[PDB]
Amino acid sequence: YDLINVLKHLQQIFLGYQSGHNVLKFLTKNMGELTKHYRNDNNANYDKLLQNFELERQSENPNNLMRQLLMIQFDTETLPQVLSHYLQIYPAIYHLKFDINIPYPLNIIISRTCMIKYQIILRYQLVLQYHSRLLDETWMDLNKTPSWKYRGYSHTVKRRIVRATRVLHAKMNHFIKTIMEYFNQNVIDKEVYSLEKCYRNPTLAVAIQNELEGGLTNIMTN
Amino acid sequence: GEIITLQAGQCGNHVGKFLWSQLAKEHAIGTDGLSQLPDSSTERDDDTKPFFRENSRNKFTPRAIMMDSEPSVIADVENTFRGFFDPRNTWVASDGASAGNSWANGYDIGTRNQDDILNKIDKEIDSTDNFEGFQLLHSVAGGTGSGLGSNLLEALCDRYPKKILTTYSVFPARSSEVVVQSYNTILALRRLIEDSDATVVFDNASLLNISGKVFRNPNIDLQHTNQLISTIISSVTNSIRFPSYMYSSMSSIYSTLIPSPELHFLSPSFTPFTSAHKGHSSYDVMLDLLDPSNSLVSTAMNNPTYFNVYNTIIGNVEPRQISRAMTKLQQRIKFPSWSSSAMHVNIGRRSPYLPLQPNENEVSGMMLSNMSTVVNVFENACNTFDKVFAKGAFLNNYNVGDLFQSMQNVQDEFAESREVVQSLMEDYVAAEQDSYLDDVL
Amino acid sequence: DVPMSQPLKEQEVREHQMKKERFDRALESKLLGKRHITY
Ligand SMILES: Nc1nc2c(ncn2[C@@H]2O[C@H](COP(=O)(O)OP(=O)(O)OP(=O)(O)O)[C@@H](O)[C@H]2O)c(=O)[nH]1
Repeated sequence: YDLINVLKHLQQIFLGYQSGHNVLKFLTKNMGELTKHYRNDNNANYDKLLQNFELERQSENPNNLMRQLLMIQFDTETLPQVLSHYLQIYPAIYHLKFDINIPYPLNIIISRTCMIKYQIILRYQLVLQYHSRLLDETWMDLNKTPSWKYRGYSHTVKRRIVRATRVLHAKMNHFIKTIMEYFNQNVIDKEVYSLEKCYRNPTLAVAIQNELEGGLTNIMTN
Repeated sequence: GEIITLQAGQCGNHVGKFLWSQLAKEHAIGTDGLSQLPDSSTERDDDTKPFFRENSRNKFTPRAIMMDSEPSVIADVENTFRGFFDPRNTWVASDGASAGNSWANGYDIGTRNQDDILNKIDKEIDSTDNFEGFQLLHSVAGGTGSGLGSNLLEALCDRYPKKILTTYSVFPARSSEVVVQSYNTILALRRLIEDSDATVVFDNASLLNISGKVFRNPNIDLQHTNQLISTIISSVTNSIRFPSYMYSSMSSIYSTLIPSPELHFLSPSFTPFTSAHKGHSSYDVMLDLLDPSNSLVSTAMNNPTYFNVYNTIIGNVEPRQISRAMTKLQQRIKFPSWSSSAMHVNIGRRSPYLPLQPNENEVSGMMLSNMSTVVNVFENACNTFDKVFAKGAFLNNYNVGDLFQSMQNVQDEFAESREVVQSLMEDYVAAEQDSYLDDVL
Repeated sequence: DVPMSQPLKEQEVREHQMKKERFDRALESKLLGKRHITY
């Protein structure tokens, strides 16, 4: 079964490990669809997004079964809502998620608890990447539109309105990007490296799954 | 997302040859454009799409269009890369060899044959959908090169206002032709203030010195400096050509590096590298990146005022030395009190399909800085221009077209270029003051 | 003598492990309760 390729695929899918390009493309293609589905209600039709997702999955290589069996779904609760459900914390956006139906005999190792952890981490990374994409789009609109760069009429505005919001966007970028790099290097990168180095000459598959769930817990218990 | 490279002048042709060779060696494409990777495994983590077009033959044609007034250099680049580039992506203006090192002749050549270049770039853009911007490779010193660059910059700003346009420009060394070369520069620099969304600066004197330092033979060939520029361009594009999680767009890099469109001139640095042992740790790599003898431009400053700095470390690195060097650099680099002391590091993955560079396992680093050293070279160039202009009226003898019909408009254009670069350097030196952002505080 | 004080590193690693175990057990009880007893 070549478990290494399967774990690499699932890290690419749910952890974005060396797969930021695909998720970034999917976000850029459907920014408007996501915002129109998060501002509307559950009765709003999201079949266009599902068609785009299945088209992207069809354009995916058939060998990547983890991506070929990837299925999308809409939730009734937000991410902080399910976080309050599973963890004792206090919180209509981010109702999307992705799931995999692990078959036999792969389902005996890839249980449903790890799948739920993957869904949670994936929705979290999706939130983070969508916010970074919004910041990038804001910077693009600021640095490309001529009206924003244009100045005149005894401005008093550029230095006060434009410069201020530019500095504020810089602050937001220095916060979001900093925390993203921190979490992806001191948490994501280290856990990925441990997951890579553990399967070297394994002893017990149950031990492998226990190490995987312990890494997921360390990610959660951060 | 796709980016197109623009090679202007013989300098542009040389650096494009070197960069495309480097990228074909990295992405395993070779000089024939065919995939040097086996067809049994299709899993890849790089992105050849924005720089290479893959056909049914699975051949990667470089997404670059060469524009020059000298067909010999382009023909030679084609000869050394037979079967690599597309003959339709070649533009020589069909005017024969180059003639005249003034910006007037180059800009007139650009204006006359603008339709062909527009058709070429439109065909290249229509080949795909997700396009992001262009890459311009030219020397401000070259007259025809600077004229073509300014013409294409005007065309792309009044034609594609949504596509961010960045350029690479190398300022000449302390030599004799500057008395006219600087002319072209400031003219190009004029457009660089108006339409250029981003610009990476280079100084030929510092480049030659650093090459003579790293190379054993002090007789530095221009092709060696072209190799250095190809290495720095491949390094800054490593996050784009090899994105994993964080950086997947040049827009993000210019976000974290360019705070405002008025300040879009960045100084590069890259160390250590060859062009075979490891003796520079990531901490050492970064402290050398700070060192002036590792920057690709003449610093000529005791303590430059850094505004926004961002670096990419290539190699397998532990975050401990990262944090130590970050703390030391914050203790070393000064930031204005009105701006942020932002320092960002990108871990650039190594290509497994690239032949191993000399000094293996030697971690390296590139850094892009926005400081008052770029304006120092700008002031040198503008002072040379002012001297050679207010002291001698000889530029009224080498002009073409609208510039040759009357030299008073040429004098007015040069004075306006001087005025706009003066306003630019004044904005820069004011940004060094905390009172720059006083309008809000 | 006097009763020896409980070690600092000991109580630190113990509180860390206990927090981790509480979280893990809450998450496991939240995930369908694989533990069962039948007749
Ligand atoms: N580093 C480097 N710089 C070059 C190279 N070739 C040209 N240049 C730059 O180009 C300047 C000289 O101008 P030219 O390259 O001849 O450009 P031009 O004056 O328009 O003449 P043509 O290119 O023939 O049209 C020098 O100051 C260099 O900075 C090169 O191979 N390496």
